[PDB]
Amino acid sequence: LPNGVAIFKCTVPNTIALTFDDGPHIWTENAVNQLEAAGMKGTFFLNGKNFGELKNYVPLLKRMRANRHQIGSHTWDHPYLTQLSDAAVRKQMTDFENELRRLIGYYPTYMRPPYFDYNAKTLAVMKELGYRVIHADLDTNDWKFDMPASIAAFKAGVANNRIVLAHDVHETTVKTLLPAMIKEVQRLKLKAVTVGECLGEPYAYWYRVTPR
Ligand SMILES: [Zn+2]
Repeated sequence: LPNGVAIFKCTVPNTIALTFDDGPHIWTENAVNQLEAAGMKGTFFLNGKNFGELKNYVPLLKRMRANRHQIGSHTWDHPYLTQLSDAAVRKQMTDFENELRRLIGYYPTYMRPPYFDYNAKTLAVMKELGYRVIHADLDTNDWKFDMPASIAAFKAGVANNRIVLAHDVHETTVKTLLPAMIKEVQRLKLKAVTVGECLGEPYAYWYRVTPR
């Protein structure tokens, strides 16, 4: 896998990656329990401070890492990265790294730009930092709070699009959309794995430990 190149699709056959942005927050524990009860893994792109704060979810963050879900970076506090200087972009990343390594010991090598906002200057910062940049190809539009519409968009797009974007900070996403997504995955007999696994990259490459 290349660094600093937007990645849109899974490549490993039979695979699906349910991914979740903007957490952790008060519903994430619920979401993780749902995935584990069904034998599935999730990929969670977290912020340092947004809805919740990393330091308030240490046990959850530890189990996410130890149980082989995938933690990715969603920057420290969710700005439009194209509206920042290259130095502040880098600090949006390393600030997140430094807080995760202090609480659970690891920091990620995968990220998703907030609002999918990035240009050639954002990507070179990501390439210098060694990050895989994960977009998506199935947008559930779950932030509109239209659950019938979201569940239907998932069902219509799941055959060809396997990097599924949701936001686990919204109660409706966790209590309504996610059960519908898990059930449809079970019907289609797909393997709900992490984004790295769905790209052919195993656990040893999702994190770094030694500080920069
Ligand atoms: Zn976001």
